Amino acid sequence: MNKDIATPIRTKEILKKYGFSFKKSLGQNFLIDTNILNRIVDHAEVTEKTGVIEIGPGIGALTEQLAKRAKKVVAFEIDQRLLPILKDTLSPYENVTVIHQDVLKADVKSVIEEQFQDCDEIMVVANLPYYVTTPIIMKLLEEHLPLKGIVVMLQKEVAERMAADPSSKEYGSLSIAVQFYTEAKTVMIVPKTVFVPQPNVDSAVIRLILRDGPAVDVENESFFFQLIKASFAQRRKTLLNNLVNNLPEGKAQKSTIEQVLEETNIDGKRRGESLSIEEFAALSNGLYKALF
Ligand SMILES: C[S@@+](CC[C@H](N)C(=O)[O-])C[C@H]1O[C@@H](n2cnc3c(N)ncnc32)[C@H](O)[C@@H]1O
Repeated sequence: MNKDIATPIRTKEILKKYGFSFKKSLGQNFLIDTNILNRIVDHAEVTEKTGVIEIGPGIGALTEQLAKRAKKVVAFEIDQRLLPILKDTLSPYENVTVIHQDVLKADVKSVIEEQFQDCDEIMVVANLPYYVTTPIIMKLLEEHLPLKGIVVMLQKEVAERMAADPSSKEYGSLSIAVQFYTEAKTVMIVPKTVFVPQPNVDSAVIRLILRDGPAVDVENESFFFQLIKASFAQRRKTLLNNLVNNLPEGKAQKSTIEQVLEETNIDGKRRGESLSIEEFAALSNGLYKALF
């Protein structure tokens, strides 16, 4: 409780024992609020059922809280300087494995196979480094990993885009990408005062529950995502305009794109940002057949 890593004094004591200096280049902002940490663990429903992938353990503030509930925790940490610290701070916990490696170069599926054979369910729970929040989430989702869900702390503005409702000004290609694979919900907003050092931007905790199969039925995922990106490329322009200018087929096959919009009952004159994920799926299947 009060003796845990994540108290302001305890955190400082550790950092001082090792003379640790933060690297803003690695998004190092450590949690020093045990109620926040416990809250995150609650939102991830971590029990003895659960094997947990943690990204960016730091000096172990969240790791410790996860370790008390989970069957097993594996934590990827990029900073070699933290490794001896974690060995010390997490010495009371025998269910923790730290792997020294940038999560973006890891083969997470192999790690899951090797480490979590005895777990009923796998969660990702993490206070993410803000400089690569979106790459990390995209990697985890793109690779169809056998996860129940992902609960992470990240920039507020990023959570808001991930979880965006279609009426939200934050609705975008990122909303669609996340919501294709998951049900997304921003569950907490956290002040800057619960970290050391305090971050420059606001923070939030988002909860992503992996869907049993994709949200919509599309012929071709690759094509679907490129279409999404082309459609949102300029906020104020028509969907047609965006497609002509952003699909490489756009300026070669414009008439075919106009025919498909007509055939799928989607007014080109609407903005791309008006389209729901279902309309995007319909448009994508129609275009994929025509385009190819
Ligand atoms: C925001 S801090 C959070 C630390 C700790 N989880 C906490 O809440 O106190 C981010 C952590 O991610 C680590 N990190 C940064 N980039 C990384 C990457 N690509 N892969 C794995 N860890 C990374 C940092 O070294 C740092 O420990």
